[PDB]
Amino acid sequence: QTHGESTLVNKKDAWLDSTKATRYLTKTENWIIRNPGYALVAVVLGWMLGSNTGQKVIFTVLLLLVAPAYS
Amino acid sequence: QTHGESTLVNKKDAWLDSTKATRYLTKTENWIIRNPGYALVAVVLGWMLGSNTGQKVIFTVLLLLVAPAYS
Amino acid sequence: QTHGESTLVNKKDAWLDSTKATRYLTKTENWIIRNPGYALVAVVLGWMLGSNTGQKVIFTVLLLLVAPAYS
Amino acid sequence: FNCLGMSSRDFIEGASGATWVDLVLEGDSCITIMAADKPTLDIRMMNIEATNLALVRNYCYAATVSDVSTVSNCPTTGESHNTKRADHNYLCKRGVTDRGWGNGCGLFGKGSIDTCAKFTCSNSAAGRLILPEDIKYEVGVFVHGSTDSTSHGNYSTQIGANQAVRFTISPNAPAITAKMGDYGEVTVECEPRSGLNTEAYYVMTIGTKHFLVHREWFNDLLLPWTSPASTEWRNREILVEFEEPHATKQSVVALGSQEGALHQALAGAIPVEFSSSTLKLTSGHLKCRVKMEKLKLKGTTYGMCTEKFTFSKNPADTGHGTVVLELQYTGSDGPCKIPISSVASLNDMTPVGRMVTANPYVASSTANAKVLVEIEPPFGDSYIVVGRGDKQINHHWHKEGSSIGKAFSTTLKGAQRLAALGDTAWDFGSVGGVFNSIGKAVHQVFGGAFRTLFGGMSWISQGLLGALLLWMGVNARDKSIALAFLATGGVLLFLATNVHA
Amino acid sequence: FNCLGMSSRDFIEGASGATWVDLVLEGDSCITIMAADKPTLDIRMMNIEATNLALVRNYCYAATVSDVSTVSNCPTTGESHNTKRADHNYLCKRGVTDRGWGNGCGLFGKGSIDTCAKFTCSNSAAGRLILPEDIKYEVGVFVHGSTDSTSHGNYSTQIGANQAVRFTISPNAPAITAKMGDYGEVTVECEPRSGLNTEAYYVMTIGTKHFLVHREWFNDLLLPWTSPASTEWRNREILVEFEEPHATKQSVVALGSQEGALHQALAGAIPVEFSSSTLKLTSGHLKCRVKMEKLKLKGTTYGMCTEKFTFSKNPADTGHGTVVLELQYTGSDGPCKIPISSVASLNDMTPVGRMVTANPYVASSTANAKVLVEIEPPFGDSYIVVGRGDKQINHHWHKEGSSIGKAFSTTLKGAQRLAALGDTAWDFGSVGGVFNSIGKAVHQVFGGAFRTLFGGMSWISQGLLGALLLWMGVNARDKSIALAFLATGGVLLFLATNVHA
Amino acid sequence: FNCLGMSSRDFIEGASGATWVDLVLEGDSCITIMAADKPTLDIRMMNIEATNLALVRNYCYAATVSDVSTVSNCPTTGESHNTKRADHNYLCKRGVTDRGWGNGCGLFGKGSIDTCAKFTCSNSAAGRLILPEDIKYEVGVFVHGSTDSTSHGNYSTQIGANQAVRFTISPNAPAITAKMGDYGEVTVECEPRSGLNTEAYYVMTIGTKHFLVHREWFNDLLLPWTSPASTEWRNREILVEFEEPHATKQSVVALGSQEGALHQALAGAIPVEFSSSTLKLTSGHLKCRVKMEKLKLKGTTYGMCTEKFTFSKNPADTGHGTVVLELQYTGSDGPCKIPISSVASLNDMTPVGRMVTANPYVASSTANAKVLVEIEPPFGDSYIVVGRGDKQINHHWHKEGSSIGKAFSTTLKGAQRLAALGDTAWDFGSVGGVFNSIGKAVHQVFGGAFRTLFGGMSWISQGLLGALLLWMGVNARDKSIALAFLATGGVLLFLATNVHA
Ligand SMILES: *[C@@H]1O[C@H](CO)[C@@H](O)[C@H](O)[C@H]1NC(C)=O
Ligand SMILES: *[C@@H]1O[C@H](CO)[C@@H](O)[C@H](O)[C@H]1NC(C)=O
Ligand SMILES: *[C@@H]1O[C@H](CO)[C@@H](O)[C@H](O)[C@H]1NC(C)=O
Repeated sequence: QTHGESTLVNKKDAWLDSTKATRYLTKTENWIIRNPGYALVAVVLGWMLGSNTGQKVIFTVLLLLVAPAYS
Repeated sequence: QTHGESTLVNKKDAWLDSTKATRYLTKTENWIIRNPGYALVAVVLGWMLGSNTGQKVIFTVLLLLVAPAYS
Repeated sequence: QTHGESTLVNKKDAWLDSTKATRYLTKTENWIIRNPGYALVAVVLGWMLGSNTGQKVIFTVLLLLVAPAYS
Repeated sequence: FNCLGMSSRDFIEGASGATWVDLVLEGDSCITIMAADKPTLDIRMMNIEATNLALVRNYCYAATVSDVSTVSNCPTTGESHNTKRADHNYLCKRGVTDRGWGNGCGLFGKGSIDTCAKFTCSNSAAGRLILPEDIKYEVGVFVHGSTDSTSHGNYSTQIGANQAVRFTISPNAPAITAKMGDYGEVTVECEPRSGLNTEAYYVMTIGTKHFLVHREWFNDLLLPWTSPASTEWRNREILVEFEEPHATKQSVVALGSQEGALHQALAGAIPVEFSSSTLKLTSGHLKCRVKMEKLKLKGTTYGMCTEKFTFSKNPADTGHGTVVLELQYTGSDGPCKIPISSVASLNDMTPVGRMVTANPYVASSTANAKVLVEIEPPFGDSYIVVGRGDKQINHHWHKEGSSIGKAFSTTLKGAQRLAALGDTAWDFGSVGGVFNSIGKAVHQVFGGAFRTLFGGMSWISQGLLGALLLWMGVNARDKSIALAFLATGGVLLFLATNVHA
Repeated sequence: FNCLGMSSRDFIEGASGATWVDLVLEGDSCITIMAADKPTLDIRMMNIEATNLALVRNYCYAATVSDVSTVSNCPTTGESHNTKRADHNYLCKRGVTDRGWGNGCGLFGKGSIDTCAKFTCSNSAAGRLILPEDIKYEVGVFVHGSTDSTSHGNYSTQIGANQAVRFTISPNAPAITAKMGDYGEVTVECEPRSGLNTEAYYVMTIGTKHFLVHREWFNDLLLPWTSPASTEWRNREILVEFEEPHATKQSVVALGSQEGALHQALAGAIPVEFSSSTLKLTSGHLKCRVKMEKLKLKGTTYGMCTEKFTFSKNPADTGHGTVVLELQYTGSDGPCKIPISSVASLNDMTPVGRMVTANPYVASSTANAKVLVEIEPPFGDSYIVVGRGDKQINHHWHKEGSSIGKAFSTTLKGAQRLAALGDTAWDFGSVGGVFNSIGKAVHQVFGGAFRTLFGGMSWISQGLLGALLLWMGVNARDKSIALAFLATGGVLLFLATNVHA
Repeated sequence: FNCLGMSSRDFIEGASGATWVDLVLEGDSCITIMAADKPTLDIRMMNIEATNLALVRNYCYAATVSDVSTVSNCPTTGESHNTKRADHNYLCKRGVTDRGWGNGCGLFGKGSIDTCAKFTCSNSAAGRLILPEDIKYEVGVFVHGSTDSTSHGNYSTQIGANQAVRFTISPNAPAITAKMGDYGEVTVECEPRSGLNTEAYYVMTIGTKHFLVHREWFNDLLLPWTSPASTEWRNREILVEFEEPHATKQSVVALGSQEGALHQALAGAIPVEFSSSTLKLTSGHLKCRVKMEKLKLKGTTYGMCTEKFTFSKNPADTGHGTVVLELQYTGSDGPCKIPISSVASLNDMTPVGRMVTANPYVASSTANAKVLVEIEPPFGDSYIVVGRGDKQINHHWHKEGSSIGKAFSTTLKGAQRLAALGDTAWDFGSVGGVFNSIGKAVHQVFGGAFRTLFGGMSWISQGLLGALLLWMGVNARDKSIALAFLATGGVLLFLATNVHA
């Protein structure tokens, strides 16, 4: 489990500040690149049970986020 | 990124098999216990958005799973 | 990438004052002379792509400008 | 080799018309073939051996940082360049500080800064690639004859009796004809190259521990890696961090050894044994087509033994439905056939359970000779009658389970084998292939899409996706798509539960 | 101390007729206080010092395993129950291995095996807590007198001239009054214990590095931990792995280390300096109130000078909207006040730009003296005029800014301050009133709910949730619900972007 | 200095009530100030002189590769990593080639190869940054008096006559007063810092020719560029081409000198003069505020001349509507005032056209003296009458044009000045009126969006956009959008046609 952003006011950088924009995305992007075939699965699942187009997009993005970071 | 279950046919156990049922759930459960206040947020968001009871339950569990495992 | 007209107030002539009216046109005119067959394609696409008469002329001139200056 | 004391044991019936049998022969599992008239065969793949492994990448999991120097410039001038950047082995990263008149600069703003750190790697987790032309499967073949319990497993005694012979199956020798003294010769036409997919596995060594990782996983590690026989490292800014931009002197601290992170990352890796550049792992399978054309039962059959038989070891169930017992023959009548059978009751002496051992006999002519006998009694109460007349050793035996339970267990085992082998499972225990060929083709077609859509997804994710598919298919309108979604969800749930998580 | 060359600088103007002004006094954020007639005061909290810390736990990242012994039992004969399980400092795990006649047993099946290993931990990552009474701040106060730029930042010359002092704020010494040469006595009555909450922070010592981690995160680590001054390691099976259940033997292996996993896990941890049990961190905040009733000007008796002022150092921009210039007094007229002001043009010479260094004056009577001056020119072109007549020296300055741009930047900085500080941000630069108290109460009553709902959420998760809330609100039929969802989504998106990731 | 025979010379008439006017002082565009009674003076800034420039980026345009070597690796063996890659100034790039049995490899396929070439830069184009403080504009002020035509252009004579004087205007001294022998003092209040936007301009040096280029353009070039005082080049692959990947060897050739490409790329770059690190460009504008409070007449004490005046040189037009003539005095009565005026007709003898050279006279007492007089006759026929009686010498002049034509000409000139300046053009001749202030404010507001929306488009693209806007506006429905589009399109083509291309 990562520490996360400390609630203490710190105008300087934390222990890891360079990876602040990568720690939560490298795993997801590498998994998506690893098996890109799953991308269409989320799209079709959203289009099937999605009552509204916005709902379809929401379901697609939620599935594409759930699958890499398991649980 | 975890290695995951190997594609080889192994009758024996892998390098880590005792934690096979925990490596994907301990982080989520520890995060949920840490801030249980989010649990009602996902529940109400699913309930007030789903046009069907099953859809609402799906959205609730999807958000409650998205939150701990970022992306 | 060309430098373009400088924002500094200069009553003199810039580094290349003679070619100010040719740097942006010689390539296009050489290309359209070397490839006169594209003109019919451009006008046909412009006529088809628009319904209003003025829109057709705009489409034709825009495509005829696009083709020599790629992207 | 011998199947005695093996957790996984499967029996394949041998049709009289069929002369060849196709079996997967998966590692750490014993396959026993029970032919009608030919002696029973049991083949077990011991291990897979490889040699001459070549490096691919050398990830570093423990870095050392020292000799830190810092050069800074005024805000107006460009980014500073430290003189140590020209020399290699020095990780240099630029940065920005704040400069003022007190610091010595003539202007205020975001002054630049550059620092260096001598980067040295202590130990590296080198990865190696296994060439398909080097793997050497070791396969053992055994025929159940007259074997003592202590000798049932000792290869030297078995090869002395010309019953069990170990042969190494390599791409240069895919077929070996095993010669036996009296049972004939059994020929195997196994395909070693298609068995282990050496194009999708590395051999990652972390200190003393060796593993077997995938192609994609080992190439996606976020560690400073170098090419083989290369001093210069690449992507060194991972194990080394810079604490805070300080104009006077910036502190550079290296992260601790990532050895534990690698071990935690190797959740599903298969540990192997590496010594003197000799890989030796046991997992994997080789599709063998065993030809039992020349395999024959001994023509000469000896007379029944008449002396008293004593149980050296009482009948003990092996858990596969077969009973293993050892008989000590008190007399010395030379070669004779043991009068042992399994009967439903003492009233009817017709044997009801097939004998795994082919015509058990006392080969030795010396007294107190011990012979191991394996039987497969029928379900329910049964009697293991050894000998006949006034010397028969009647021994009651109760076998748990029923025919329906055995059928369900076999179906579950077949489903697990199909899940754990893919399309190759349709080639297990196949003799005709009239219906298995189309089954294998359709399974390949489905599996290609299944691995394309899902691929390497965790068991929990597979279970969640299967549950979602079931929920959205039970409410589906069209029957065809509903059935397809139900089947896909069932497959996902079975795969999730197959991991026993 | 001096706000010169500081990343963040805050300018506040004291309300007329107000004796005191409240300020949050952020760490490493020098704040300048300007009054109607009091000398300019800049207060900066240099660092926080704590002593006599106590341990709470001892997590282990490196473990050593030896003395591996195992005992095995026959199948269906109970568990092994190794004798070393009661023996402390021995980790034991029970597994199941298949046993047969080859292994020496009498029966067949999964025979239980219990393996015990000596768990010795080489290195421990001790965690400590900060006592609320031992934490003492260190606040430096300065008065903008006349000093050379070289000596402006040097503390020894300032403490010699009594223009700057360092005083410590402790729970039993909340109000400390510091006397100066002639400017008076500045009273600093602040609450130290209510500034930084030490009831939610731990000091974690991983080898040589030290960090300031949360209490909730430090107690949820999955590592072998013990209470202080004890060797009883609990939950220690994480660092020890049992390779494979083998007959009468089971080799066990421990993970090499866990420093890398810990360092990667300390994403947002705040590094601190720890030496001789004396904590020293430069971050944090301290809600402070400063009473300037006793503060008074110096040198107001002196008249204007009658010599030429020459710019020894060219004026420079601090980036916060204030220019810093250095003046050299050519004449020798003893102490005198410099007639320097910022005007919109030379024809009108009306003072429009406020001057940070209130009432500059040449201190020494030497022929050549250097005085540093800080001004706040108005937006657009402006002239820095020093005196009148033929002896005046003029300088032109054109700061890049606009009133609308200044307002937007101030709003953005205030929003960032509110996000970073929270409830205490409403007390920044506040002299009192009903508006500030009501705003602080509302902010507390909303931020409590916000933190309960979103306590450990990451910026990416916060951004996604904010986007989802906005998309739900734009589709919401109810006006009040839509407005509430829009506000919540905007707050979440702003907080996510505040991390700048 | 003087403005005889110079194009773009704009006369300005100060208000009688006012005594100070604001000018712009364009580059090589003199402006003559005509006061009601005060002597007319013209100020023209000569050049902008800077110094103490600092390097920012040293681009390279002349590569030279040598010592090319290659290392090839067999397929499925790893990357090559040529040993010379460790040394710097050795560009390396990895490629993939075809390997075979003839190439010496075991298993053939797609191999790996890398090539190392010693990259050395022969000629480097160095860019420099101008510090805003260092620029010191040079402004020359000339007062029209008794000046011979030959001595009018000589700077030494005017210094001797104490009429013209050169002073340098710098941010360290924006306001400087001029010394005249008898005309009093002239005080100007120019703003040098806001004159040239030195923050957005560099000084690029290509060989022996130096150019003043934009900030954004110079930072977006694609060439091997190094930080100042840094030997290590960066982005070197642009000037190096690897032609043929062959296992035996790979040919590396450096591209030709990019010196011509840069010159072709410098379309609107402004050439400058560089010597001893002293930038000298004559372009740019300097807003000023010239005060003539102390400016007084000379020669009013002299009496009128008695002898006859002969035209030494025929009157010649200037092109701006003024006439320059030279009068030769035959007698010798000491310093005397020349009676000269322009009359509409000879029966009136009433001066109708104001004289640019106010109060002409003959300073020298020599028998023959030459005096240059500049007049501004009205439109149509005009007579230049000198003296009266029998000694009167006449001359006819015909100023072709009309008041309406001159009105259109000055409107077009003002439009060009607005286009070439922006908001500073509203400070040309203003006396601080409210109309000019609001005009400049609204012009700044519009121009910010105009430059932000249309940053660096070429002249032809601006014309095309203006034509499209006109076509859309003439067919628009709503009146507001139609008029807005019409105005924007008109501005666009005015800008496109302003460059005269
Ligand atoms: C097999 O039997 C021979 C002869 O009794 C003995 O030397 C050998 O050690 C046995 N094999 C094993 C593995 O003990
Ligand atoms: C401060 O001043 C003292 C005496 O003037 C000098 O010895 C010391 O070096 C100075 N320190 C700094 C940091 O300038
Ligand atoms: C200008 O006057 C100087 C006298 O100082 C003389 O030497 C020179 O020839 C004159 N003419 C020019 C063009 O300089």
